[PDB]
Amino acid sequence: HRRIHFVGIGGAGMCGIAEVLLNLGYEVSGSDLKASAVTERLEKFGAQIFIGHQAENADGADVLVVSSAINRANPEVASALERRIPVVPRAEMLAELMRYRHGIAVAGTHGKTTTTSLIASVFAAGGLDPTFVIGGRLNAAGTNAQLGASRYLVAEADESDASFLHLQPMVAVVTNIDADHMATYGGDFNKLKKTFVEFLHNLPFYGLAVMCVDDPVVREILPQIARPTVTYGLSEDADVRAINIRQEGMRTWFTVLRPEREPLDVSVNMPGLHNVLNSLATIVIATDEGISDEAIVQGLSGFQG
Amino acid sequence: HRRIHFVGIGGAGMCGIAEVLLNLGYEVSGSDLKASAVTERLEKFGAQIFIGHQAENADGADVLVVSSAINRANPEVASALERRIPVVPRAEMLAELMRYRHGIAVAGTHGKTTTTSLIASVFAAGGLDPTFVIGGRLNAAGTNAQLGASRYLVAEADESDASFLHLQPMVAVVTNIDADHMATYGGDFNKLKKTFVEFLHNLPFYGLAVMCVDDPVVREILPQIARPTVTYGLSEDADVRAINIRQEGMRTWFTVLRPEREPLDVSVNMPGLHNVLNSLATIVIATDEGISDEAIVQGLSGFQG
Ligand SMILES: Cc1sc2nc(CSc3ncccc3C(=O)O)nc(N)c2c1C
Ligand SMILES: Cc1sc2nc(CSc3ncccc3C(=O)O)nc(N)c2c1C
Ligand SMILES: Cc1sc2nc(CSc3ncccc3C(=O)O)nc(N)c2c1C
Ligand SMILES: Cc1sc2nc(CSc3ncccc3C(=O)O)nc(N)c2c1C
Ligand SMILES: [Cl-]
Ligand SMILES: [Cl-]
Repeated sequence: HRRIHFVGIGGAGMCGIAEVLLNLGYEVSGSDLKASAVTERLEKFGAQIFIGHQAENADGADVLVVSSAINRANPEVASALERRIPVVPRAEMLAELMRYRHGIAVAGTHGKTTTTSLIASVFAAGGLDPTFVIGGRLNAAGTNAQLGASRYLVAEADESDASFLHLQPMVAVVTNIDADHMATYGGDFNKLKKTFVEFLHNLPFYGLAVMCVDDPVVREILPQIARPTVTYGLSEDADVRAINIRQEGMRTWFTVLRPEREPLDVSVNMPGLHNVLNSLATIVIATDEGISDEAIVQGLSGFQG
Repeated sequence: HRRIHFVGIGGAGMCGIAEVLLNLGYEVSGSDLKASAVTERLEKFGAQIFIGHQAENADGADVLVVSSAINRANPEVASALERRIPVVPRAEMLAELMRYRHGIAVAGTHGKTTTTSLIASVFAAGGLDPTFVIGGRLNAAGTNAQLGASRYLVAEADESDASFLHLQPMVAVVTNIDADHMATYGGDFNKLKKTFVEFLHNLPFYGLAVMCVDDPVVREILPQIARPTVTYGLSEDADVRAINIRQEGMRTWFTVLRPEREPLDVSVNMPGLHNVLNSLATIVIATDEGISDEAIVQGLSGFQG
């Protein structure tokens, strides 16, 4: 049994992580400069809150989590370093949460956010109230529970993030592989691709890689993935395809083909083939997890944007 | 629920992996060219054994495991590739086993084997009958159970192995970091060191890094490990130290100092300060796991070599 201490626990990227760790049964302390509604919610849920930073606050902690809005001069951080308490950046603790849950990592250079929201919206329609991560922030749409209560944790996987390769998902999506973040990889696009292969191999052999074969780069690395995979796209050779794409208003309709299933007519309130692809990835994941066709349709058509 | 198929299941590096997966509840099939006692033991334990390689054997498998003693021309492998069944090398399935167990990964360029044996010998003295991996082979000293029955899985972590960075231990040792395998890292010793840092960061924040600070390279990367660590060595600043090293026969005696513990007198039937260091790493791990001083002494003094 361990105690995590958050430096700046009221920060908006930190509060959610604290509430999940409370939900997992850890002792959670935290320091902030201003008491707020957030720090009182955390206290109502079991967290020990301190106001103002002073080295005593870090006493007893087995780990420190520090935002990027903290200085090494901060007394608690300095005390932790002197006592050899490990100090972990906000983003790494966030990625670790996936080890305690059925993690669905949504990777890809673009469309991570929309695909994560669509997944959460479908799972919610199937009664699963999943916790999901968008832009470093934990949410659970209309949850009446603590963050993390669901079995399911759906998260953006950013290839530019230091923790990209420390995610431990059960399921991983790759929407596409662009060159926006070659900088993170010494400016070499081929090293960027090798990183997506390494990421998909953090999947266990019972896991699932959901791959957009409409991206030539994804199709290129596909033979390297020694994990169960399901492909999607408009490509006639994808496992899960969209056909008869049509419009009635700002609502896109299409028909999804799935192996050993009857064609399903869906609609999403979003334009452009890239959001059809984001729907297809969601349909692939929701179908693997066993969610009904009715919840898939309701989840997709309800999402606003 | 999944079925794993082993190509060459009688192979000595493969049989142990098959028996662990049986113990974890998976369906396990396997093909070999000769029936042997090994293949009958696997069948007694639940495995479907086929003799001679033919594509039908791979039917129904959700994954294939293939040794290095197989050809891509092998019909089962070829059938799996055509049907898109993932094909996994023996060494990767072996590293995955650690995800199902309380994994203790023994890394370091030298002394992995002796330290793994010492750990297993101490845990056995404490009644834990651990499964352990030496040279790619699963053992459980005098077990009366299937491989994998123990909660504990103790394994060598070879920095030259492709799966080094896909181990998911609860505890990791690093005995030392030499330059024997720079070849694996493009011949750059500094890239070799960065790999040990990345490896230790596959530890969860509740895990433990057991680090030999008598190696200057280990001491160099220590400030980079944002995980709980315990250090060992003769260095006067190590957490767990050996002192009053003495001899009576081919048996080395010494006294172990531990934080907030009384000094413990141990002995090991092995010469040289490097096997004192291997004992210290074992004592660190056995002390973390809560094993009694009596089992530690009995485990260490009983080990032969
Ligand atoms: C700002 C935006 S929106 C957007 N949407 C797409 C969609 S690509 C695509 N769509 C559908 C089917 C196949 C493919 C493919 O060729 O793989 N691509 C982009 N590059 C962008 C950018 C730069
Ligand atoms: C197969 C597919 S789908 C797809 N969708 C996008 C979307 S890009 C984008 N979207 C939304 C907002 C901004 C941007 C941007 O570019 O700033 N990009 C791609 N490269 C692909 C590929 C290869
Ligand atoms: C064939 C062998 S046996 C052996 N044993 C040691 C031991 S090193 C050592 N021992 C004790 C305390 C500190 C240290 C240290 O200086 O970290 N080092 C080696 N290089 C070898 C080789 C090449
Ligand atoms: C702190 C320590 S302990 C230690 N122990 C060894 C052992 S090397 C070795 N052992 C056994 C058999 C062969 C060999 C070999 O070298 O072939 N090497 C080291 N570099 C260290 C360090 C830096
Ligand atoms: Cl640190
Ligand atoms: Cl493969």
